[PDB]
Amino acid sequence: YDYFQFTQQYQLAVCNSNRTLCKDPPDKLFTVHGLWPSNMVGPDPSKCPIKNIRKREKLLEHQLEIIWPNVFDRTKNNLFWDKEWMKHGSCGYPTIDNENHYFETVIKMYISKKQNVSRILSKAKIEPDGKKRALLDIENAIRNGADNKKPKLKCQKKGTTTELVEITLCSDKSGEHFIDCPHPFEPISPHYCPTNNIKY
Ligand SMILES: *[C@@H]1O[C@H](CO)[C@@H](O[C@@H]2O[C@H](CO)[C@@H](O[C@@H]3O[C@H](CO)[C@@H](O)[C@H](O[C@H]4O[C@H](CO)[C@@H](O)[C@H](O)[C@@H]4O)[C@@H]3O[C@@H]3OC[C@@H](O)[C@H](O)[C@H]3O)[C@H](O)[C@H]2NC(C)=O)[C@H](O)[C@H]1NC(C)=O
Repeated sequence: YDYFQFTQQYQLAVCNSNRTLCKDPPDKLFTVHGLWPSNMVGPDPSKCPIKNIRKREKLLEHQLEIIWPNVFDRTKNNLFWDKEWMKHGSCGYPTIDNENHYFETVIKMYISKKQNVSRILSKAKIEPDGKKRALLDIENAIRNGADNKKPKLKCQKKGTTTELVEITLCSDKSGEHFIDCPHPFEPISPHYCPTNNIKY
């Protein structure tokens, strides 16, 4: 892999995204959607051969229930985390050593390193108040909490309302320094965030 994408999702909007109902009530919070070893050119790696097989402890799972829930059905959390490890975590060796280290690394980014996107936005005076916002104000807020580096944003359109859904912070191969995210969505895409009137 070349770099990492750490993607967080705003639960309220995810649960308004498609024909799959969230059986559990969402919070107005950004929690983790993925940590993806990624490639600068072409497709990202997927399902890389593993180097070890490990069991998760309850305490790790309890933190992931809070920081990385399956927002559609929390009863499917274990199989959901197993797939994130198998599809993505497995491709980050040796920076990511094993399954437990993969999830501990995500918790370290979100909590210790203050990468909780709800917190970064709140520090810039942007709360989940359901207001229409300019794209640059959301981008400026994230860059101010991420070493000036440009995030990748995902939005969705619902009727006449476009809402913010995901924010990705990208980092270098070691995951120790942020980098600008390559590959932003093109304007024709229904995942593209327009310059104005984004609801959050
Ligand atoms: C990801 O980041 C988000 C955004 O920062 C975290 O969510 C935010 O979490 C804080 C708590 O840490 C929460 O604030 C509390 O909200 C409740 C309900 O409205 C209040 O009752 C709380 O006030 C009481 O407690 C504080 C002590 O923390 C005390 O100072 C108050 O007087 C009172 O006893 C508290 O409100 C905060 O009070 C302090 C003030 O400085 C803050 O401005 C005010 O918010 C936020 O509501 C919550 N924000 C959101 C958008 O939900 C989230 O926890 C974090 N995720 C993880 C896993 O860490």
